[PDB]
Amino acid sequence: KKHTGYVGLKNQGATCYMNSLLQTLFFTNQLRKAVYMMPTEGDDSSKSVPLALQRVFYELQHSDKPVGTKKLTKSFGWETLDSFMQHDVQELCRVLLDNVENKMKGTCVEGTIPKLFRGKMVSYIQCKEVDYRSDRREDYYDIQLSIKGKKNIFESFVDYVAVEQLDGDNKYDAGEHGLQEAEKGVKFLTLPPVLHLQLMRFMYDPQTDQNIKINDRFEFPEQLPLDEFLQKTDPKDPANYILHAVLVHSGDNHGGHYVVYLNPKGDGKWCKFDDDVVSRCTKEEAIEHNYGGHDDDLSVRHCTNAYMLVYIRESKLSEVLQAVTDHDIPQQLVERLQEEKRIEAQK
Amino acid sequence: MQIFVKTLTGKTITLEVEPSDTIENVKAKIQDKEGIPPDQQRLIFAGKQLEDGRTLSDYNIQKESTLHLVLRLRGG
Repeated sequence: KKHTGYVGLKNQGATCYMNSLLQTLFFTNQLRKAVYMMPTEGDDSSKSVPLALQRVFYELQHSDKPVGTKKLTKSFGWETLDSFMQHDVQELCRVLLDNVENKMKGTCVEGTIPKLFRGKMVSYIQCKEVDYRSDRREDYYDIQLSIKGKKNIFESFVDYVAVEQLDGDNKYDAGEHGLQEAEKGVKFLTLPPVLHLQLMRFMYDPQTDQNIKINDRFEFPEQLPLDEFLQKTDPKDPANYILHAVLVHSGDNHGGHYVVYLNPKGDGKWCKFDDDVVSRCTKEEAIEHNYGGHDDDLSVRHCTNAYMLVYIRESKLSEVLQAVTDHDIPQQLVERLQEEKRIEAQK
Repeated sequence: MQIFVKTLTGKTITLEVEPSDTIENVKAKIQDKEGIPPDQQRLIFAGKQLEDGRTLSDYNIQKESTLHLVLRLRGG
């Protein structure tokens, strides 16, 4: 009837934020396969988030009509009214991947999430007046990028790795040297196969206790080279990334709507996923149009823009976005699910 | 011990804390310096959003660790 090949997700009330994330993770093929692999045989279908994700993924992959997510929200232990509260999509991502990661611990797919999304950074501190240096390596699953005053993703990363002065009110604690003035600089040691970028589109205004969303123009490319920001680069694997998904937030955080644009196969063929409606779109509708900064405009167009970006490493693309067939789904799973399409029938 | 927090303005500030401090405590110390209500704060470290109730030692947050402060863009 329509031609996208993909199905949407029904909105339960205010779950657009959840639907955008789910499409985003469903099309992270390698992760979907890992989830299908989780041991859900002896799980209570009403308390199991892993069974709920498997179910949502299976439907998205086989159904020909919008998919529901009530069993998913039920496995979170939520009551119906909880589906009517708006939420931040990056927040859902942090909490969900952590939950699924822990549930994967002890299983054959244990460690899958860190493998796909976790990277490492190095923080360098140095005292200006005392000869003392100290490093700190830290993992990350996404990068919050500074937007204000930044024209694009490059100026943003340049800003992320920029050395800062640990001055006056924030002087560095050396130890036996006490509070000293120092410089702090951050570099990346590794960038993951799948890169999640959170655009810092906020600022807190003291005269309202409110977060006023930053709708300024901020450009991000289809192709994103990041070798410049690695402490040490690798010739056989440059940190060249390809845009996969654009999570778009519309409105002020006084009410908004989430939608996600993806090119599932990483082939530049984009589609827009707005809850139950999946439609083919142009590259510009997914990219440029979500740069933001359309002011003096008295419309929603000004407050509609990219919040979260998903890039996939060029060298990992064919693996991360590997085709998933029924061959990849466990008989035990398929059967349990089809026995449900039954049990919900004769009743 | 001293830890760091990258604020909304993209600047790194210091916080004096103890391993047993709760995330609620930390959010509190941030309100003092940045003036942001704790209920609006989201602290991200090692890919995890720090849970109120838990403490710094629960997340193995040591001296010089850097936390990442973000707000929210709620949508439905």
